[PDB]
Amino acid sequence: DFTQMFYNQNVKQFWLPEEIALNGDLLTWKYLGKNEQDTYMKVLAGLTLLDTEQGNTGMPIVAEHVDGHQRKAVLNFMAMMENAVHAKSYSNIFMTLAPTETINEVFEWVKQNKYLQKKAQMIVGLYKAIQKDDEISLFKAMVASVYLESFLFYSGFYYPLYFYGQGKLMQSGEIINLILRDEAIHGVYVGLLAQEIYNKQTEEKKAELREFAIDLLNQLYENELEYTEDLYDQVGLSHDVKKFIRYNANKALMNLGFDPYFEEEDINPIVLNGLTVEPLKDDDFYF
Amino acid sequence: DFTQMFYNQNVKQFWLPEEIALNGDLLTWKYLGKNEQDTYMKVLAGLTLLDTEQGNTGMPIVAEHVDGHQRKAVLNFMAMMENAVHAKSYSNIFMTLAPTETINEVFEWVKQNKYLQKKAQMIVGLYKAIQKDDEISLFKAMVASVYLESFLFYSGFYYPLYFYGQGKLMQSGEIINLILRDEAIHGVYVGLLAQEIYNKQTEEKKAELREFAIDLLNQLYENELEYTEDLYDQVGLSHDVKKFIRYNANKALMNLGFDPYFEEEDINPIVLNGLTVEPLKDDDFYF
Amino acid sequence: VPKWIQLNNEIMIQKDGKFQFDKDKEAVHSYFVDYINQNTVFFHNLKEKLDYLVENQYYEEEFLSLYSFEDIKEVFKTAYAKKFRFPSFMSAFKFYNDYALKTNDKKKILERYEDRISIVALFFANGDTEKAKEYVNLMINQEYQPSTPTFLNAGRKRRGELVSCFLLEVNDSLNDISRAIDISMQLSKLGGGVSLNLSKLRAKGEAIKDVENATKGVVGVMKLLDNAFRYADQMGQRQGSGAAYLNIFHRDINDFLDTKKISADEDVRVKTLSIGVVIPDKFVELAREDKAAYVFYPHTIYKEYGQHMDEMDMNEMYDKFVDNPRVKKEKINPRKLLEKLAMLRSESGYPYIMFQDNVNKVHANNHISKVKFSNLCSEVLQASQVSSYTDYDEEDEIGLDISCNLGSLNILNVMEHKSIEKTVKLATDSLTHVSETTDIRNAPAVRRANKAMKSIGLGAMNLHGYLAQNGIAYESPEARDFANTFFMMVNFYSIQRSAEIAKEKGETFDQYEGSTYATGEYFDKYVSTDFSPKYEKIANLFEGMHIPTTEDWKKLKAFVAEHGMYHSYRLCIAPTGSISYVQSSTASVMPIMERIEERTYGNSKTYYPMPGLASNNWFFYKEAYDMDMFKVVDMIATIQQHIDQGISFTLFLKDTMTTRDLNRIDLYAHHRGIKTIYYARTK
Amino acid sequence: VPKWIQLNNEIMIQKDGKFQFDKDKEAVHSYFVDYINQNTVFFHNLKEKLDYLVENQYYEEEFLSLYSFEDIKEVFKTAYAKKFRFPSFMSAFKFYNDYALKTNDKKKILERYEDRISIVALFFANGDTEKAKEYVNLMINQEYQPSTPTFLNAGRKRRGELVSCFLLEVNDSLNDISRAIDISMQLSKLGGGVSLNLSKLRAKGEAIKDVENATKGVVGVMKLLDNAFRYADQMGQRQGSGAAYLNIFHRDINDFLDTKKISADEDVRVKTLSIGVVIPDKFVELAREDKAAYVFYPHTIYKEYGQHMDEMDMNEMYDKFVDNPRVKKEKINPRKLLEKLAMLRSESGYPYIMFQDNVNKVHANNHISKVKFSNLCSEVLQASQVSSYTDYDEEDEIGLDISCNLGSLNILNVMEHKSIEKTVKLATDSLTHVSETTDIRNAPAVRRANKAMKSIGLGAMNLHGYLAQNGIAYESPEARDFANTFFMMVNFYSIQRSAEIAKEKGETFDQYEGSTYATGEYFDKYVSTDFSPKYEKIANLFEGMHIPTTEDWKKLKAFVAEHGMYHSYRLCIAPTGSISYVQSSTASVMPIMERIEERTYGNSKTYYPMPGLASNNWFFYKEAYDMDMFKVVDMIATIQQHIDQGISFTLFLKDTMTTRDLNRIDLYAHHRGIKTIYYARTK
Ligand SMILES: Nc1ncnc2c1ncn2[C@@H]1O[C@H](COP(=O)(O)OP(=O)(O)OP(=O)(O)O)[C@@H](O)[C@H]1O
Ligand SMILES: Cc1cn([C@H]2C[C@H](O)[C@@H](COP(=O)(O)OP(=O)(O)OP(=O)(O)O)O2)c(=O)[nH]c1=O
Ligand SMILES: Cc1cn([C@H]2C[C@H](O)[C@@H](COP(=O)(O)OP(=O)(O)OP(=O)(O)O)O2)c(=O)[nH]c1=O
Ligand SMILES: [Mg+2]
Ligand SMILES: [Mg+2]
Ligand SMILES: [Mn+2]
Ligand SMILES: [Mn+2]
Ligand SMILES: [Mn+2]
Ligand SMILES: [Mn+2]
Repeated sequence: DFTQMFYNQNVKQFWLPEEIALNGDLLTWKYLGKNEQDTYMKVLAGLTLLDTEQGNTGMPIVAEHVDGHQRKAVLNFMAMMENAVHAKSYSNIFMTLAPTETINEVFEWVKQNKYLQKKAQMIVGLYKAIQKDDEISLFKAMVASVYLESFLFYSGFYYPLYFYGQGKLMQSGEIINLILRDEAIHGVYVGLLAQEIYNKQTEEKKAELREFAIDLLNQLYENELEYTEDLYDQVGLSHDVKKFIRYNANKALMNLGFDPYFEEEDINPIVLNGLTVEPLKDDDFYF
Repeated sequence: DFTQMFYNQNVKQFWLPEEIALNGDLLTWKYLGKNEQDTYMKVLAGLTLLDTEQGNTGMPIVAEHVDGHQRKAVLNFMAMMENAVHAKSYSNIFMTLAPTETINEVFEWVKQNKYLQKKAQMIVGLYKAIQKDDEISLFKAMVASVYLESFLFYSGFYYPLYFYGQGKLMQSGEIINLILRDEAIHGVYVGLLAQEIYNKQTEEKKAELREFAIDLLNQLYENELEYTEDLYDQVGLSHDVKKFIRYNANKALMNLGFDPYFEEEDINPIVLNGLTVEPLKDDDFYF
Repeated sequence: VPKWIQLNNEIMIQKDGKFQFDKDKEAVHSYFVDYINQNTVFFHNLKEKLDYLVENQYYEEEFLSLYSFEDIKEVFKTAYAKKFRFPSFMSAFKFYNDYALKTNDKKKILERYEDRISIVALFFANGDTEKAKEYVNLMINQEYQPSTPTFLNAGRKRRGELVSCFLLEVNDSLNDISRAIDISMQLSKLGGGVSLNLSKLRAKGEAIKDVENATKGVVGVMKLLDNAFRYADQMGQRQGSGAAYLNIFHRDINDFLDTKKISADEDVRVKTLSIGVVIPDKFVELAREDKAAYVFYPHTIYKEYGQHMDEMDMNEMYDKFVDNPRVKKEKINPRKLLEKLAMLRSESGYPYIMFQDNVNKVHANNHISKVKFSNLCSEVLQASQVSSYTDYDEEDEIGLDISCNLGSLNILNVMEHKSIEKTVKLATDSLTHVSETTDIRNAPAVRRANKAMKSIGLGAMNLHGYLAQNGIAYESPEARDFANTFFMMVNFYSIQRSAEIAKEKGETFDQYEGSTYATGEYFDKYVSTDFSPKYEKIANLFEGMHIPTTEDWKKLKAFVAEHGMYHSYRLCIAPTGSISYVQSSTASVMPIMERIEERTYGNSKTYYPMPGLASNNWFFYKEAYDMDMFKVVDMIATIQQHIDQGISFTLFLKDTMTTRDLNRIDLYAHHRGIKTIYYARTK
Repeated sequence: VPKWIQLNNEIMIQKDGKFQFDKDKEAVHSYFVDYINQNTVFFHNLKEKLDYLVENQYYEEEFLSLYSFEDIKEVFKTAYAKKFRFPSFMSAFKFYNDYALKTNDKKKILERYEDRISIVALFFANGDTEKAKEYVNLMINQEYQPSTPTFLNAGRKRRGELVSCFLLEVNDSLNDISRAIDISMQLSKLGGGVSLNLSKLRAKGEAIKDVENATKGVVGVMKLLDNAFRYADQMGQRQGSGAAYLNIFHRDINDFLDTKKISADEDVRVKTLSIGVVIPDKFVELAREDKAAYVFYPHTIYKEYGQHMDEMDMNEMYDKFVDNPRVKKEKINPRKLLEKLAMLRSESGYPYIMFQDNVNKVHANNHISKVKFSNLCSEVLQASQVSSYTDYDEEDEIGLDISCNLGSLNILNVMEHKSIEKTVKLATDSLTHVSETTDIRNAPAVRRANKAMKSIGLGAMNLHGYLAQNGIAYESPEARDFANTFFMMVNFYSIQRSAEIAKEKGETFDQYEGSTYATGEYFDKYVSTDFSPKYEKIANLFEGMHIPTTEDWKKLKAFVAEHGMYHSYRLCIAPTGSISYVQSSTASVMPIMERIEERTYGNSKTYYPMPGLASNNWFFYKEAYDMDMFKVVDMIATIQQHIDQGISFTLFLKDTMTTRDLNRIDLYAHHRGIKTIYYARTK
């Protein structure tokens, strides 16, 4: 009921890194404090590292196990955007703002970071556990994928959106907004594929899949809170970032056809500003 | 030395079938004989099948086994083109020119056609035989992919080109030329990756790989002859198409770094005729 | 999670292998004591509450000014004296979430059930304190439920119209199409559902001013109307809902039906517009004989004969149209069209089916016009006349649109109180008042028809509930016997009240003299046949209640001939969905879909057992999907013989049923005199 | 492949290194001798042909009856006395495939070029045989070309409206929105382009009847308008065309622009509706200073001040709106908005840009109203007054809706004949006749404004063709000098004709007394500045023609003060799309897009060299994409100082130009006085 519509929306959102000139960001970048520059670098590396997993494994593995030519095509298109567009865009932002040695060090740090690794490996673990012709394992991976697309990225997206809403780092903020817009539709689409599997299950199996999804969400959420304090306490933003995580967790759940888990909260206004045919047989007419 | 330039070429060649309005072909289509329309539908259906498998299976699987994020980005982009752009374009052509029943019948015809099933069996079999960290199985699949890109498509491409060259079906022909332009660069790129693997081997191993490539080509060739006769005898063109596929077989071999195998012949001259954002600065408001 | 919600969820927790039905009373009590009493605004006296509500632009002061405060206090005491208690959590939840008046911030509760009942009764009485007390007793006893628009909006300053169902005739012209779009938007702005008849529009490929192939057909107008309804979606609180009806013999029938195919292109697909089909007996006859049929171009027929195709008798004019060279027609397969309808209903539940000859063989106002289409709920069947909207600065020929204000009898409560006559007459009075006080100043045909025809719809609900609570199977012959007797009595007393109103006001409805009531042909079956219960068990249910006999019907016929009738149409059984929870009743006359209803409100799931459900009546609360649709058709046909308008008839289908089964159900309903089929619901 | 197509295709076959331009005369000769002379319906004499045309519902008999047949015969002989020959195949092909009258079966040619010109002249003269002969000479000489509607439909019974440009003001109400949809459909049905001003509609998220967040914004109305224009497709041969204009300070401006993004969701995309933006000087000032700007919710402003936001001076009211708490506004980046506009214009060529302060600082009728928006072609700039469409049975408050009938002077032929004054006056008379003979029956404001304002649009075409055929570069100072002198003379003689018409009829346009013509403020620059050519080469082109001086302008100013002015608007330079081929002239005052125009008609492709193109003048026929857009802006601003309305100004951009280049071009146009920017065409 939905793949051709998503095909259309995906292809009409096509864009390339070269379209946004990045050099003019240096005119606001130079005015940020060390903590602001540090947080931005770390957030950016976090997003980059997670998105690479999605391009190399997440989207291609789902495309492999999903049946249907049109679904495989949409999924291929999404994988292309991760690898050919998003990955180049993140690299471009980095190369503009930091010298080569600084980029290498930030990636070394974020690669060793406990909270980034915990979530990255949790997601990758579920992708690696998909078994041929087993729709339950596929569903679990789709849940992981939706959580990445619609939830885990947002502790990171917060900061570029926060600057973007203030008139700072506008070129890279425009790029991030385009990336985020792609991840939103990716999350919604994979969510619909997961609901299709979920709806084919018994009531007991459904309850079991719901428990899986909520348990996974809880593990990721508790790690996000730690990840958030680790990055944002130094710039005083953690309280507001936490509200943004919960709001996006609720969107991820709704993508999977589940009820919101967290109470509704208002979001930081600066970030908001950034954002069976059968024939009649001639006797059916007589009674 | 080459991936970056292929990346740039692939992304700059990006297109969608909807860019080309097809209602202009309606009259030249109406005017073709029943035999001509039948061959044309079947030819494009055979192409659709090849692109379906190249997009669903061939390109993603090669992407999985090839090392390097940039090489993977090129291969992922090529995969997207196969199933999200190329395979879909044929349906745009079908939906314009043909009634639903004729469309349904031709897709049923691909399922039961023995030559089309044989060529799919052979090519996809090699894709699915790739073993992780086994460069020889990967080489064999890349040879199969080059043969699909640079040889197998051409029994199909002949007919749209033959019409384009006579000023007939020129909108459909424009789509086909764009597809052909893509496959030419896809065949070169995969050819270069295959040569990388071949060049790592002992002379004895190389001799075996040439045997594999030539045996596979001959087996595919013999099947393609029967396919060509089956499609083109009713329009009187089988001998001409055969010359064309031999011509392109030599190009496939060359893409693999091998000498031409068939002698040169005169191809129908008709078929030969068928072939930013930047910010506003303060000074921009003064003159 | 709220404590009351936890108590309600204990319903499903089986104890001793039995549902804990008593947990719902505890759930409702906890809900009240913990939320409703807390969030209910406090007023020292009724005088202060009334002053606060009037001054703060909550109530209309005009209707309250017709009573001395002593009378208002007496009415409110009458409402409160009953000490009404909601029997289930869902009833109180629905009332206090949908109909209970809340502060402008939707934070506190300003109205209780008694307050709303008293305000509605005072609005109905129009300055009569004794009449207001009678209305309060009727509503608090829950014998009568005013439709959701009337119940919610009566006596409120910031209210929509009390009438929520409108039917619009569209003439074949650009002026008429634009006026139809404007009227639909105006009526949806008021919250009412709008049904449009598109049978007079010429088919795709017809000439516009002697230029051929210029017309877009009914599908272009359908896209216009769908966008108009989407735009005027009631400020976003309720998406604009409209229905389009096309005669099956219209050439655009296949394109019209294809707008509801899932595979339909977004350009042709209509998303928010319901579609119904009007099937004359001629189409069913053609399909039965497997003969090749023809669909006609309406404008060619209009030019050849000077009348619209849907204004003519198809059963007589079909052969003439087929034999006329100046009439353009397209060959079709009638059985293929029937099967397409069945498959489309299976996939999406559309289109609605209106059996035109079933509607008009008993239609009392054929002199005014034949019934050509139905409403968005498929229970409104009245004569309409198309308006002629001309160019600016010219005079418009205003016709007759359709609108009726609805009310539902609570069958269980009416039978328990043995008050069929009193309840029916009071409901008729309230519906007449609602019609009289209604004035739409942007739908000239609707306003004119409301003033001229004085049409009301008196429905019924809790038929399955009442039968199950009395140990009667919905599909049993005893249930049909009870429905026959009860609805015969309802029709008798509604006709008597209409005649009494006509005598009191000394005025009938426009063109009454030509109606079957005036000539007496309406009462033929009532004066010649008896409708008293044929089963002793059913006859006992009516003990203490006088069942009108043939002599009573003859006396009523004479009375109507002497005084006439005030209402052109009186009875129509609308779906009555939202207010069924408040009334604690089964929706309309349909069988229950599920014994216990599982709903999600926020993140909390609520459990609603069927009203009166228990261990001893579990078997009688049979779900609709498990019933024989032929028996449901028999029940609806038994009821429909006493309803002057239609009955909103939903078909409940199992997923195993083929399109042939749906077609057989449709053909049996047409055979059994069914007028409209509302929805094809599949399980 | 027809012989004429073969000859025409020989144009591109270079012989001796040069194009065979002489093949076009052979191509047109063969085209005529082998197709047109064969397929021309034969009549023995003019009397028989005219009788056949009138009898068969081809020609209206109302205008023909005003002349004795001797007069009609004399006019037709005058048309044929010139022995007019089409100089190129494309001109004759265009005429005989678009404008030549063909039988109802479209197989034969009833009208030649001379017959069409004679019919148009007889229609214009309104009974004056000498006036008709003057019109015949004017059109056969191709000095004046009536617009496509007037030229094609004049004297035809089946003819549509002779006016094709309509501007509608939409008031902020459901009644007004419905009336706007109806009027748009009615005017599209007539084949005219309809432009709507959406700046008065309240933004998305505004309250309807003290109900907050209920309004859908201008995008829902835009969806309604898009569907209405799609439905009224004018038989589908020419899809319904509508334009929506929104002020840049409107809240919905970002959503208004997002409707044209390719990435936009289909439920928001508006396929058939062109969009223009109205940019006051305040926005440009805010972007220049990089200051944060605000977009306002129009209804809050209307409630606070009792007047619409677009009815106020933003340069005076922006600070008050920002400082007023009761006014709702949200912050935006003016430079980001300008960049978004440039990006959207590069991607799709939209929106049209109207510089409101550039338009209104020279507007002569600011007392009637300021120019708030433009038309579908972006050159109509007139005062409009919104209408108040009330409920049914309530009287409507009809305002002023803009419309003008178009005509184009052929600059090359007007200069060759040295007949600027006579051609301008005859064109003004013909435009006045067309305006007086127009009566729109479903657009009350359009008809009232046509009666009151008597606005006409007299454009010009072949500026680039004339300049190239005279050894003058389009971007050169001499080209601007000639344009200045020529359009100053055109304005002088059109004002003189308007004043003479006012004197002869004794009436001026409504509210003329408050105009700048009446007070003399219009003539300040003409009485203070001399507009004679400053180059000897340009001054020689005007030899034999009297160039008005400051004394002549003083005399004209005194004459206008004495007698007034008949037309509120006289001059507007429309694109003149397809009628330029018939005149063998370049389109409007824009530079040519291509030296040789390659087009495919049927299955054969045709080549159209620019008129007068040859080896000697090949270099002077520089293509627009190769031109400096700053010099094009300079030329258009030079012309615009003598045009009271706007000029359709297309921007021709190379693919290598960034969004900054487009933004700089727009900023330079605003700096140079450019009123509107039509399209961003990229090579
Ligand atoms: N280029 C053209 N434009 C318009 N009409 C043309 C053209 N060429 C030919 N005709 C029409 O076709 C007729 C025959 O053309 P042709 O050149 O053969 O005429 P002719 O006998 O030489 O003399 P004349 O030019 O006086 O007609 C012309 O009289 C004119 O009616
Ligand atoms: C104007 C117009 C009408 N129609 C359809 C809708 C109407 O039901 C039908 C008649 O339009 P009308 O408004 O009645 O046009 P008309 O009265 O001038 O022409 P006629 O004398 O033939 O009646 O044409 C379109 O489909 N598209 C259009 O653009
Ligand atoms: C009725 C309606 C109006 N509107 C918009 C269109 C109009 O420009 C705007 C005003 O509607 P109006 O028709 O003017 O509503 P109103 O005058 O009764 O209420 P108010 O005086 O507060 O304005 O609201 C919607 O978006 N949706 C709707 O359903
Ligand atoms: Mg009509
Ligand atoms: Mg209003
Ligand atoms: Mn990504
Ligand atoms: Mn993604
Ligand atoms: Mn391909
Ligand atoms: Mn390929």
